[PDB]
Amino acid sequence: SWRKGTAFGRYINDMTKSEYHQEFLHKHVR
Amino acid sequence: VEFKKKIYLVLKSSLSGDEAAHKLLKLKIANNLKKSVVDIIIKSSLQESTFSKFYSILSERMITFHRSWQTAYNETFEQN
Amino acid sequence: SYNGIGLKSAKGSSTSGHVQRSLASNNRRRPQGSQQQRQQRQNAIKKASLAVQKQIETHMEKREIEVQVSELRDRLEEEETLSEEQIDKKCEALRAKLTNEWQEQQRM
Amino acid sequence: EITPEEATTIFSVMVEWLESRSFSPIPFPPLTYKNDTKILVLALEDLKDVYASKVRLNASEREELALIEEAYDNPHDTLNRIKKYLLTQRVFKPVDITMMENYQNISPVYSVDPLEKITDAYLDQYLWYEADQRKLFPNWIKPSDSEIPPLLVYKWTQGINNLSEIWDVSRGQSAVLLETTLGEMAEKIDFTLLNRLLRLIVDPNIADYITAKNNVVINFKDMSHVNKYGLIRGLKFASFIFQYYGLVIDLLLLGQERATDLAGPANNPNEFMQFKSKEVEKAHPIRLYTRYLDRIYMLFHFEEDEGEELTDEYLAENPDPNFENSIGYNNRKCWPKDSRMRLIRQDVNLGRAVFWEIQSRVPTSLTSIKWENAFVSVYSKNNPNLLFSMCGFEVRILPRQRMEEVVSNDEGVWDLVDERTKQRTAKAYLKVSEEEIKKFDSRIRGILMASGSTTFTKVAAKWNTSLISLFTYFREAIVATEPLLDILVKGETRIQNRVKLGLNSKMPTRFPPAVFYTPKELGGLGMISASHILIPASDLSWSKQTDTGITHFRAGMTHEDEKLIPTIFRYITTWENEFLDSQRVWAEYATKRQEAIQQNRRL
Amino acid sequence: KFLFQELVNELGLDELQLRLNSSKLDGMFPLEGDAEHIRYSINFFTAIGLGLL
RNA sequence: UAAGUGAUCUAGAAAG
Repeated sequence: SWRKGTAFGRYINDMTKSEYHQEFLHKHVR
Repeated sequence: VEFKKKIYLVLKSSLSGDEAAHKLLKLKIANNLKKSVVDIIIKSSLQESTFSKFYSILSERMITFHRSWQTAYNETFEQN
Repeated sequence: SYNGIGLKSAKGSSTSGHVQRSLASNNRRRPQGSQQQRQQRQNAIKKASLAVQKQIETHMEKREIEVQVSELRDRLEEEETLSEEQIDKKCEALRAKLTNEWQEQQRM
Repeated sequence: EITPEEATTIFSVMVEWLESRSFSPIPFPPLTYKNDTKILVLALEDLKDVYASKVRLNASEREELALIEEAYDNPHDTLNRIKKYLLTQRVFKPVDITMMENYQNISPVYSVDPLEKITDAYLDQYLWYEADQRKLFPNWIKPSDSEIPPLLVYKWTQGINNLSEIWDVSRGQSAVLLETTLGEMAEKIDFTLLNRLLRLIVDPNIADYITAKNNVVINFKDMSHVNKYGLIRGLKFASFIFQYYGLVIDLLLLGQERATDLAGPANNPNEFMQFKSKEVEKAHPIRLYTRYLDRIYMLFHFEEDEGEELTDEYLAENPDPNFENSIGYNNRKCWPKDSRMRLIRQDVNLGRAVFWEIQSRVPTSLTSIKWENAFVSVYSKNNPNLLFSMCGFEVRILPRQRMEEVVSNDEGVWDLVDERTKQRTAKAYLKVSEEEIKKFDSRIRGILMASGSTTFTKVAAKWNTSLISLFTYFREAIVATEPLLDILVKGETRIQNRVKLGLNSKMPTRFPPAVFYTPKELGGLGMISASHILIPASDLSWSKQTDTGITHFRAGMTHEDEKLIPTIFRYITTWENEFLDSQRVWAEYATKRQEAIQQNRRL
Repeated sequence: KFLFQELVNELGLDELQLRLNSSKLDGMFPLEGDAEHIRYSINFFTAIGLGLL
């Protein structure tokens, strides 16, 4: 009942595009 | 006078009350001045803006330690 | 380090790395003995407070009879009763006399 | 990233919200105001705050100062200019940036060109005055409340305690506290959507301006780009925008109804975490909520049935044969094993399930609510402690009824009080968060470096500042954290070696604590010891499992001829004392104000 | 008054009463009337939130 | 049936 009332009720060889890299940047900027 | 100062310093130099208590116990103070020590502690407590858990914990520790200190705390209470 | 309790080592720490035992440790060593009256009071506050028994009784009773039987066996096997009839007869006697007595018990 | 349907939904939500509030929008500011001048004076003051300390100034800085001065000279004219700019100017000077180096995480520093900066300031101030006046931001939003972060934390704790029968574990009552960070909350705000959203709350011109300001060219060191998508934190007003966007997220989380309850009725709104009734408070699972600055704090108080439902839906949705999901769980690693959240198959499942539900609730295109950046604590039959971080604390709340033996409440513990009975119903042990410790350490490092040129007095002054910040911010909570103690000793000794290194001495006998801790009046340095403390060093292998009573004291910052230098921690009123005290004195003030009224006098 | 307040805040009201009941408490809680003397103690304890007076 | 034994890093020269 309570869960209804929401708005939404139910590898790459680029060091600048690595999942590790973006994640790292996210970590170390704020 | 200087004894009092020493006691005060011991209190201050601790972080939490437990440390202070430990330091005071290390002092090896005889049964004579235990009451005096307690009085000093109380006065120090008074000097502050508000009641601190610190002092309470210290009091607890000392009390626990030896019957003499329990007596001292009691008699201090009486004096108060 | 010492007893699972010293600093890993004095290098790093940027200090003596001297390791006193506290003297509040004696308080933490005996707080149950010091504050025994705290629990004591509590304990005092709550300090006032058939089938199996019957079964046990039954066992004792039947058991007693069986002891009689055993005794009969002893008397027979030891003192002149090589035959089986003697044993069986003895058992029968025990049953009759025993269960008679126990019938009396029941009646009472 | 936003699906247009999603955007539409968001719009519908926000519209619904303001509809429910009768929230009259903020106008474009005319010449009408009695406050206008006052408002201006605030912004200028704020700006001046940057420049009062640093006497040597850059060219840009100089220009800014000049502008400020002129503004003081010509207030009305300045105001007029600002108004004109707001009406017209939708292309600005590009924003230079740099990175200030907190040695964990380098932080971007946006530097707006002074002329626009004044505009940003004034606009910001005006917006806040209007918003708060009009009751835009509901109580539940944390950072802006006019209450101190430790104070905020304390209030939160109080709220938690004062929930009606919250600590019961009898009738399968199960609490869950959900800390999570709205990842990149500002960093993926689309200007289109943002613009439209703002056009709800303020006069469209202002919205247009703000949207146009976020769209700047970000010069850094010879490389530029048009900031096409993503709010810039480093504008003056940007905070307001972020907060407003935060409201959206909050609404999405709570829905219209629960949010409405938390706010209260529009005419007579709730105080921070109060409720019009008990019934209303009890109606929903989501008993409390607060978004301190892109980090929501949803407190759920489930029943056994509800919990079962949640576990069911989740577990069915996301199955696992073994316990399994206990690994990859965001526990509080600072606390000890039997202190932090125990890993019960049930409770953990509930927690994870709850998190999943919350994630489902917010759309992914709007923000990243990744489990990895989310701590979920649980309170239950099998979990007696209840954990969280807030404003860089770590707080282990433990109710008195669940404690085996209530010892002499230690230091660095907040005894929380139940509002009805006025008894100390629950304790809240306090550590300092690892993150905050790291930040502190970074600060120390910063101080240390760029000090070959710097003189001893200046160094010590900086260090003093750092230390006083660290304490006066979280005072009481230093007692607990041994790592912080270590840092303090280590850091302090490093500072001392900066002096001692400076004299190429670096030696114990010839720097007795006279030279350091004696004040600047007497040829000393004024260094403030948080050092000569005895560091409580309990059995490291046991301590990891359970909290010990402190048994063995290590010698922290030692010296030959040991004169017992007093710490700083003893001379700062620990927060709990400060807050009880505050309550007393403010009560007294209130009473005397009434007396004054009755007597008809100036108090 | 302050002391009592502290106690109540710590222990609890009913609990406190129980505790004191266990103890003697001559000056605080006299039972033998002493001619409008309990009035005084009673009065003072009405100043703070206390029962049983 | 009611105290205090004990763990104590450094450490100064050159050139920059």
